[PDB]
Amino acid sequence: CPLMVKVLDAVRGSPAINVAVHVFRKAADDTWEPFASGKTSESGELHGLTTEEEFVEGIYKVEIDTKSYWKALGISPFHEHAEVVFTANDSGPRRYTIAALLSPYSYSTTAVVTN
Amino acid sequence: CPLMVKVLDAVRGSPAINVAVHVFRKAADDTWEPFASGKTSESGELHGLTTEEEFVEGIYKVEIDTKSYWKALGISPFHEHAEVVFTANDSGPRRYTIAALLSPYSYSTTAVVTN
Amino acid sequence: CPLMVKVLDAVRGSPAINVAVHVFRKAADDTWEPFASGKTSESGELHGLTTEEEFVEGIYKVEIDTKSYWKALGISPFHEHAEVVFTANDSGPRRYTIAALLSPYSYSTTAVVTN
Amino acid sequence: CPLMVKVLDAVRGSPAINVAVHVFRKAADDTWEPFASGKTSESGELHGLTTEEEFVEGIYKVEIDTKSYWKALGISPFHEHAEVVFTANDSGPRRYTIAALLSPYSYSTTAVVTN
Ligand SMILES: CCc1oc2ccccc2c1C(=O)c1cc(Br)c(O)c(Br)c1
Ligand SMILES: CCc1oc2ccccc2c1C(=O)c1cc(Br)c(O)c(Br)c1
Repeated sequence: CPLMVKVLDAVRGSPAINVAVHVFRKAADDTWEPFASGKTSESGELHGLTTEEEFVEGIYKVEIDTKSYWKALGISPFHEHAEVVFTANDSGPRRYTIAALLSPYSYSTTAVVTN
Repeated sequence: CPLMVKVLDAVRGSPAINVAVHVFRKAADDTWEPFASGKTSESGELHGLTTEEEFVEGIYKVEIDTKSYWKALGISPFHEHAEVVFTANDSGPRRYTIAALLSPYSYSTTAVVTN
Repeated sequence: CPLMVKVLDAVRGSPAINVAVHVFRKAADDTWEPFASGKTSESGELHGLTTEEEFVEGIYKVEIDTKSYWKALGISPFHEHAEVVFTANDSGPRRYTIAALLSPYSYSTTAVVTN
Repeated sequence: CPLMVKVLDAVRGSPAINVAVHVFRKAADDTWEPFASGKTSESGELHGLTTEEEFVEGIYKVEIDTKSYWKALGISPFHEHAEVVFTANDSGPRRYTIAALLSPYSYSTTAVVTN
């Protein structure tokens, strides 16, 4: 709801299905603590990672496990994963879509922030 | 010198070699007239398309023959070609690099304008 | 329904709203004939361009009017527009999403093809 | 020589100049140890990060300080930084270029691996 992840495959022209996504939040002791995780659906989307109540101000890292995605397709990719690090909700609650477009040696990521 | 084209391959993580590139300039009657062409080098670059004397202000189209590139690699592509259409202006910087990053179902293009 | 266009703004992190989109289909006389047009919604999406009945096999060009989008925002962009040229429905009907991500000197486009 | 970083600006259509770049190598205990760093040149490039002798197989992280880059331009950014994580392998080609294309709410990264 407040945080959604969408992943596309630039080789097949398709949603990237069953991609593992791990979200971390930076803690007071400046360490990365686990916040939420899931896998993308048949539409390439991952909903329900968190709630408005739990998604407080902070620095978040969305790690998209691109290497295991490509390896499951029989491809040896370049990157270990795609990491998206950003401050969230510093100006009040927002809704964030973190999108990634994947190729074996390249990826792009963008944020769509609304409300 | 005033206009360079660089093409990269996001699947192989390499320069895109031997890619045909056609440049057109818009004529008075809204027709695309051929201006310059070539094939990318082993570095993925196409130099020597034009000269300062010939590269006047105008609307230019750079067509990158991506479909034939992917077919030569045995890879099934989406686009017929990649087309980059832009106005060249003399008050902005006067070296133009048109770069493209290719995947089978996606491409990105950027302009690097210097000096 | 069979053809959707989605446009995002990489500067604001938002849908690109009210972007003009023109679709052409290559005719027998190898000319570009108008096929459909519209403008993106508040979600950055353009639905209803065509129907299954009208969206026959062919070579299509989706022209996204990026220059007028940026100029309306007070920015002088590099490109005249973004052009996406592809063969559609050659293996039977498909559903096509043509997506574009816009910056003043760069754009990316990808195709999501389903069914 | 074996590792180069290049950073481009998609808003201005220019090299991204004076961008801080930090490279880390994964240690035995899963900690990121500092490996090399620098700032991009006027061409947007960072050369001389390492030598062939020092750049052994391993997992590397390239952190590009995009937030400070956008702040210096008076532009409001989304990401804290851009992070590129990859394994270097000796049997693949042995020159690595890590390239990044930056917008305020989006970035793309690709690897160009040659020789
Ligand atoms: C080796 C990578 C690279 O080499 C260059 C040489 C001259 C000018 C630009 C570049 C360049 C980048 O443009 C680049 C990075 C990404 Br990510 C792209 O999606 C596109 Br398109 C271009
Ligand atoms: C909200 C982001 C989003 O919305 C979609 C709706 C339908 C199909 C694809 C997408 C999509 C993408 O992941 C996307 C991501 C990047 Br990065 C791009 O450069 C481009 Br272009 C598209």
